[PDB]
Formats: sequence, structure tokens, C-alpha cells
Amino acid sequence: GSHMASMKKKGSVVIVGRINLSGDTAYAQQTRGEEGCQETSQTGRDKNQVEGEVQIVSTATQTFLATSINGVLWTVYHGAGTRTIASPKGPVTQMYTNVDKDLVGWQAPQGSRSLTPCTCGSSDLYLVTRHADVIPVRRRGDSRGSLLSPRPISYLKGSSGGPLLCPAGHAVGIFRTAVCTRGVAKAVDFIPVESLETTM
Ligand SMILES: CC(C)(C)[C@@H]1NC(=O)O[C@@H]2CCC[C@H]2OC/C=C/C(F)(F)c2nc3ccccc3nc2O[C@@H]2C[C@@H](C(=O)N[C@]3(C(=O)NS(=O)(=O)C4(C)CC4)C[C@H]3C(F)F)N(C2)C1=O
Ligand SMILES: [Zn+2]
Repeated sequence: GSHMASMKKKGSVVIVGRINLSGDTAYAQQTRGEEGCQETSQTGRDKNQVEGEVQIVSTATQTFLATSINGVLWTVYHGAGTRTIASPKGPVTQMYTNVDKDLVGWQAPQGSRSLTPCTCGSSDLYLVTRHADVIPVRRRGDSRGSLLSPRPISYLKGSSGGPLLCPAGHAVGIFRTAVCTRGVAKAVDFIPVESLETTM
């Protein structure tokens, strides 16, 4: 509009949970409910303890994932836009933004753990979803991989920003898009970890 004094400000991305991969079982944990998420988005002040590599994140209108690799919390631009992330000291500005790669990054929150970029050159990958499903994916190109067991896109919705990992648990990529036939996701496209390492 033309009245700057009443123009609104978009809130921060807020960590609302995590995918726990510490033990023998992968499972999602929620760490903040909808009400606290809304307040934290407006203030940008998040005093909750952060743990793990894969965070569940939310805005006022979307929920997706964010993954720490080499001390950067990475996610997709189509989820985060240019938004700050909430942190204990106030909103934190993105350190990386690349709409051409559908990629953004913030400094990894204190308490998080980072994945190591994969150097194995392995093509047997594993996609981790927001429901803590571990989905075998065969790498088919620099940025594409096929699901060994296709499933409706509904099962992958909300998992952009999640990791594809190698057999050793290294980060190979950041889940970006699905490739579907009749609503069934047969393959995925991801931001390769090398494209991250270049951005850095
Ligand atoms: C048909 C389809 C499956 C919906 C779509 N496929 C598709 O486009 O495939 C083509 C063919 C192979 C590569 C790809 O080239 C196009 C590149 C798209 C892009 F990624 F570069 C992208 N750049 C943007 C930049 C600025 C603003 C918006 C942008 N929007 C984009 O893509 C958009 C969004 C992305 C998305 O849905 N991601 C996921 C997800 O969970 N999101 S999310 O968490 O729910 C949520 C929306 C909250 C954040 C993983 C897939 C889940 F559902 F499985 N899209 C559309 C798709 O996957
Ligand atoms: Zn590896």
C-alpha cells in the first residue's frame, strides 16, 4: 500500500520441533505448539533449547524442514523466503540466500548438531521426512533421485529442507522438489551438498 506507518512485517521462521536421529529409532518431536509459534514468529525471540540436525520449522502459513550442515541451518527459499529465523537474542538474518537454487541458510542455532558433507560418492541415499520416515532413494543425477518405493506426494509434503543422507550418515543434499505421476512421487530433486559448499 501507500501508507507506510501501517505496513506489516513478516514474522520469523520458528523452530517448532525436530527429527530425532540420535538413537536406534527415528521419530519426530514437537517442541513448540501453534500459539507459542505465532508469538515467537512475531517477536523473533525463541528461548527454547535446540538439539539435533533436522529441525521442523514453521511460518505463519507454511511448515517444512531445516537441516544443519557445517554450521549452517539450511532450508528452501520457497518455504522461508527472505525471512529471519527466531533465536534467543532476537531475529537472525539469513547468511545465504539463493532463489536460483531455492536455497537459504542461517547460522546454525547454538545447541544444534551439524551433518558432515558427504565425500563418499555413493548413490545409495536416504531421505528423512518430517514424519521421521526414512525413504531409500537411488541417486540418478547431480540433483535427482528415484524413490525405491514410490508413494503419494502427500507423504512428502512438508519435508522440503530435509536431508538426503549417504549410508554413512553424511549429508548429500537438501530435499527441494518432487517428481510425480498422477499424484505419486516417483523421484525427488535436491540441492546437492556441493552446491551448498560452493555457496559457502
Ligand atoms: C509439482 C510439485 C511436486 C508441487 C513441485 N515439483 C516441481 O516443481 O518439480 C520440478 C521438476 C523437477 C525439478 C522441479 O523444477 C521446478 C523447481 C522448483 C523449485 F523447487 F525450484 C522452486 N523454486 C521457487 C523459488 C521461489 C519461489 C517459489 C519456488 N517454488 C519451487 O517449487 C515449488 C515448491 C516445491 C515443493 O513442493 N517442494 C516439496 C515440499 O515439501 N514443499 S513444502 O514443505 O510442502 C512447502 C510448500 C512449505 C514449503 C518437496 C515437495 C513435496 F511436496 F514433495 N515444488 C513447487 C514441487 O515439488
Ligand atoms: Zn558419505
